[PDB]
Amino acid sequence: KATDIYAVNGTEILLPCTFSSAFGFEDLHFRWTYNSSDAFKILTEGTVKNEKSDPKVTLKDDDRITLVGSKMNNISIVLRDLEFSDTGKYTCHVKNPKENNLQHHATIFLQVVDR
Repeated sequence: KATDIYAVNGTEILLPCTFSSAFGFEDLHFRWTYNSSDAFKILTEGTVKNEKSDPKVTLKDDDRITLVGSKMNNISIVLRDLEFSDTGKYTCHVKNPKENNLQHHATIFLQVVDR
């Protein structure tokens, strides 16, 4: 379900994205987006060759983003050095073209807090 997470300005936060497949996959694609009322950003995208391959990133548009590393079902991201402006809606999308399947994980609302 649409989930809220709170993080303090200047710290880092892990935004999770967990995918399992019943019988594996080939050529998975993923995308993380950010939404506010006045901006949309594609944060990072990449591919996963199969269920025992590591994700490969093909787009990163903020150097404060890293993919967590392993558990071969993980396209979670860590966003470091949080700013006021990072508050908003983060969504992980996973596409399985061979199965014409597209999974939108529940949007995460990140609230960056001072006090």
